[PDB]
Amino acid sequence: FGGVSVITPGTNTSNQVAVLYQDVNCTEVSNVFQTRAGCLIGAEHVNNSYECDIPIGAGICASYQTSQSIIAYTMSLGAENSCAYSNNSIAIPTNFTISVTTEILPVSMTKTSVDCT
Amino acid sequence: MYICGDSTECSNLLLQYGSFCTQLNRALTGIAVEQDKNTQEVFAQVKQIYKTPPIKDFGGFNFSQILPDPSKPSKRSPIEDLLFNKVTNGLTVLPPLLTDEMIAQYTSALLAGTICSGWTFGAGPALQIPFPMQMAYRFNGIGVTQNVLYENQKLIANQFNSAIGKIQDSLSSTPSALGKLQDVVNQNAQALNTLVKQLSSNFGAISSVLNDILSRLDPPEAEVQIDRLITGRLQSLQTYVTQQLIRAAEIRASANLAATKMSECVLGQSKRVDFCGKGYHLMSFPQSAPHGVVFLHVTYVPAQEKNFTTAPAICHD
Amino acid sequence: SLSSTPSALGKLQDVVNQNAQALNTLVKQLSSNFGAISSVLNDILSRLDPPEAEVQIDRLITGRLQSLQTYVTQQLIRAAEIRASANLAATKMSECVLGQSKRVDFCGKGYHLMSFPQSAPHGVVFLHVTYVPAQEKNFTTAPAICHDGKAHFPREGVFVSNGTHWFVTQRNFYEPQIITTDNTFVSGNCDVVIGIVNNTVYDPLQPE
Ligand SMILES: *[C@@H]1O[C@H](CO)[C@@H](O)[C@H](O)[C@H]1NC(C)=O
Ligand SMILES: *[C@@H]1O[C@H](CO)[C@@H](O)[C@H](O)[C@H]1NC(C)=O
Ligand SMILES: *[C@@H]1O[C@H](CO)[C@@H](O)[C@H](O)[C@H]1NC(C)=O
Repeated sequence: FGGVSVITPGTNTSNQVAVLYQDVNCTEVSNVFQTRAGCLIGAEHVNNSYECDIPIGAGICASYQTSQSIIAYTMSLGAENSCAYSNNSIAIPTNFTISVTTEILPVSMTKTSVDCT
Repeated sequence: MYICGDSTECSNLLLQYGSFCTQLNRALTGIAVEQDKNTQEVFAQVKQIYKTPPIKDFGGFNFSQILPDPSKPSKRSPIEDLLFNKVTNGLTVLPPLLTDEMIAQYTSALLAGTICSGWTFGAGPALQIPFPMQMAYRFNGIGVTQNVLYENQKLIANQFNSAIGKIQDSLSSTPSALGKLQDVVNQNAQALNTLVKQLSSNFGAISSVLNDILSRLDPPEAEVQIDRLITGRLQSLQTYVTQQLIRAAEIRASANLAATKMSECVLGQSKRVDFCGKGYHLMSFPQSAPHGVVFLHVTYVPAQEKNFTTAPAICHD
Repeated sequence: SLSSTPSALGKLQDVVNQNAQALNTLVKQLSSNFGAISSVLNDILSRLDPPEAEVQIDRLITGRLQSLQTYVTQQLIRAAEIRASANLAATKMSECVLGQSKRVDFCGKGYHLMSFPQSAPHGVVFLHVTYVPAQEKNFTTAPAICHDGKAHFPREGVFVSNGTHWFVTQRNFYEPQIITTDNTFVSGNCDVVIGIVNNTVYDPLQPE
């Protein structure tokens, strides 16, 4: 009795969709991918990891990629970097920049009143 | 399905009520989304993954109990392994977006960055620094000179390694050490066991089983008994969702506090008293735990004192 | 960035949309029967004899009251969420607009310099100005320098080497200076510090 979810690139991108059966095995329900989050039909699974676009669950995300189709993948967590630990060397800035960022917070709710009668 | 499972007549009566099921489904969807936002905000604070260095002895400091153990199927630290081992109708449970392995990977990246870059990697590019010098800066941050750390470097490293071993023994020894997470799990388990148990009540109906009402009574009476069951189940779902919204708000507040502690103490040295452990804060290390985060707070605490006579100033010339 | 990316302001739009949906839902509930012969009170009163109408009206009363209590409860919870957000915004206003915060990532990524408030519909937007390192170089270092048998430590800085000479710099910006008795302090001998490097320390008084 699991739910059915529709995964779409969006109306203004493509009319192709993938359908996720949240807990139904693909044997009970052609680009049919069984995941820990359910049976995903219509997305093509690839080995390459990408930044998460449309989340599915359990580490699996989907996106619309190049001919064009919906691709299912295990999400990338971040860029790689070299820790480069050394016991005799330090990295020190030689130049700097000034960065300005934006933080947006709600402060108030629309004030309403409802007469019970 | 909860109110009118496998019953066309009940569903048809349920459609006479307003959009209660839509509101309940939206509330639960919103909660699930918030839970994934909470996980990302607490753990996905740094979008660059740092590798574990090839060694554990950084200036004499042994980090083998906090860094992932590559020899085990689960790429978890001994402490994370212990933390995971200690914590254990129309109802569907959705998986998290970030798996336990992904959370462990974020924790590992944070530990690698802290060990080789100190707080620098959390406020700009990562800049490599020798660990004893990172500690020297952390000691200066609490009003202690660099000579104290360097002259006592072996003593400090030994105290640190012993303290970590004590953490592993303390967590193993006390069943209640992780009580907060078990309490969250138990409260949600009770909420669902209660919600399921509500289906067995009559609520004044001729029978608690919808199929008995349908098979025993003609529609002119069956609709009345069904309406009684609909009222009982709908009230039970509204109560459940309301309690879930309140608990979700509590969890959100906890996640916000955890994210604040992560960014202020793991990615920096905090001067806020008792914000990150008792004593003068030196550094913190995150560890993943089921449905939560464990912070190891490393602090400087005075150990021995002597009484001296003092004066506000010296008079000379 | 704000002009070209409308999703940037999603946090405020969602609050507006959530309250709009709640009000529309509250209105929509008036069209439901809740088991009554009609959603309109006047149709029940005109179609049924008083004692029958009383039952149908009481059923509609129960349905509408349940819907109104549901609305109020979700408004109380959402209001609590807004209160928490407003308290965070006030904290940031007091600590970053009216001061220089030392809390990491409290007011922007990088080291905090300043912030500026801006008014927004049903909220506040903070522009956080931070100092961010842009370029870096790797230098050889040492915890202390050994000179005349004593150990020299920086007073406010780090000792660096450029491959042939030792200099002392500030920690957050490369600015090499000659290592002197004014830039460093002396504590202990050359035997205790691990990794001490032999180097000259300049005494400004010796030439004069
Ligand atoms: C530092 O970076 C800025 C970037 O705006 C650049 O204009 C400037 O020339 C750089 N200066 C040095 C000394 O690297
Ligand atoms: C670190 O400690 C563990 C035991 O806690 C030990 O097995 C390991 O050899 C130690 N490593 C170093 C480098 O001291
Ligand atoms: C280090 O700096 C000094 C002073 O500028 C200079 O004389 C020397 O050649 C430099 N050495 C290297 C290896 O760059």
